[PDB]
Amino acid sequence: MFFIKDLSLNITLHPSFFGPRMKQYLKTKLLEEVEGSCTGKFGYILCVLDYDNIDIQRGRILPTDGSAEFNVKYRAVVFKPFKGEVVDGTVVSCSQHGFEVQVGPMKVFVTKHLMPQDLTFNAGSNPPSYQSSEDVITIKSRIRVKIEGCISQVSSIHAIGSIKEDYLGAI
Amino acid sequence: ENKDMCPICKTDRYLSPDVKFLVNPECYHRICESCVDRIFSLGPAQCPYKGCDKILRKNKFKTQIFDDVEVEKEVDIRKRVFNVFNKTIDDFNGDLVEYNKYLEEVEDIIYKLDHGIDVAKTEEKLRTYEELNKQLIM
Amino acid sequence: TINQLEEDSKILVLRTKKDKTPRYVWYNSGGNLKCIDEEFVKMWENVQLPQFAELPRKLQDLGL
Ligand SMILES: [Zn+2]
Ligand SMILES: [Zn+2]
Repeated sequence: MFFIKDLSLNITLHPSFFGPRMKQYLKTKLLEEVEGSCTGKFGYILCVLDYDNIDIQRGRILPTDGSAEFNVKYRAVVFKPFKGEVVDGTVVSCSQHGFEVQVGPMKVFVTKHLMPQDLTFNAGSNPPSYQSSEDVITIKSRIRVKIEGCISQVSSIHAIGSIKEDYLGAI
Repeated sequence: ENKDMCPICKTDRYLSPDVKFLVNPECYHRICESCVDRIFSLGPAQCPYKGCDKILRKNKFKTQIFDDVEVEKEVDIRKRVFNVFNKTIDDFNGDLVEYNKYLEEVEDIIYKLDHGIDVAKTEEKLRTYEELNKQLIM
Repeated sequence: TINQLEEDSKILVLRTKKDKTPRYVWYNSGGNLKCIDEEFVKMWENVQLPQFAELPRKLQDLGL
């Protein structure tokens, strides 16, 4: 799901970045680290709304090294998967255990055992495709996958989907 | 019965019977909670109720106060066909003869459905349901 | 005759099959019950009973 949440991050700056323009640098860092990365607590961070009204609060000096620590509160658009969530995706890589569906920035995997019996694996084709009794699952094909479980590891999120139930499969 | 309510859980009276016993309308078979939940949770497959082969679907269950499968099927089909026929040419003017004749036709259709005959007249009754639905849409 | 007298018609205690088997001469009713699978016996010995008054409370919570 594509949600919007106010996140807070502690930014560390080197003593060489204490110019009057340092605020800009903050925002710069606040982009370079937050946009594109991922967190196991809020999901894949997509974008960061409100770039002009970014609160800076007050910077504190930690003991050694002399680097500066900041607490920034902002608003960001993030993407977080959920268990048992119907999503759509396109296949990228194919495997004998199942094809790897691509849903946004997340690469969900579908186990072969979590597939109907009529859906069979075909390696003789290029690329290897899953041929069923009516639908042919190829790379560029669009498949509606129902996510059964999700894993929220730090800076790394992988989920498992299935298409065995009704109203699923290729789009 | 107190001796058959699930092929795996047929005697749960001394195990504190706190689980219900659902029945699928496409099987008419009693299955306890912990079993059917795994059944439709692992995929729409058939229940092993005395070697049953009819597929049990996900959800679409019902609570049963037990009035025999014959009367339960006759009241389910009775209500469904009663909703398909609706009130077409019933209280349109106040006639009693043609109204009772049409009710006799509807009840004869429900009778042919609960008896099945030879799987030939019931299909014509299904086409009659599609025709009546087409008349209700217009 | 002891082997032919099935189910507590003639009981004994098989000790060793090399010393004429020191026997035993008592009677009850069934005594066989070898239809009880060995797996059920292994699952019966692995159950650790809650001592003291914990067992009646654990049985009154289940409804027995
Ligand atoms: Zn059961
Ligand atoms: Zn059944």
